[PDB]
Amino acid sequence: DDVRQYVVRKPLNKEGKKPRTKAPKIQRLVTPRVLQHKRRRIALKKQRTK
RNA sequence: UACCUGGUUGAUCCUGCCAGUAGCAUAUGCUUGUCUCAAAGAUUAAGCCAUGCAUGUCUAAGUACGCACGGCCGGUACAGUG
Repeated sequence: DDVRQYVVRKPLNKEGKKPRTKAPKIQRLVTPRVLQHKRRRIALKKQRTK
C-alpha cells in the first residue's frame, strides 16, 4: 500500500492570497535515488575486490 | 680621524679626580613655514574599571508543513527563496 497516498495535508487560508495546501517532505521514504545510492555502494565494493 | 680645552702652586713638573666635549635614552623648556617615513600608559600601580565594540558560521549536497514570501496542476510527498 502507498504511504504517499495517505499524507496528512495542511490547508492554508489567509486573506489577500490564494488558498493553498502544503504537505511535508516525507522522510524514510524509498525512492529511486536511495536505491541508486545503494547500488553505487555495492558497485564500489565490486571494484575494490576486483 | 685611535684629536682634545681647563681646574691645587709665588712660579715648574707630576699622581689624581673633576668640569667642559661627542653619542644614546627618557623627561621638560622655548620656538616652529613645506613635504616623506614614523615611535607612542613599558618604567611608578600584573593598580582599579562607567559605557560601546572585540567570535561567529550554509552549500546543488544534514533537518523547511513559519503563506515570511512565491509559480504550478491540480490526487501529482517535497517547485523555489527562506
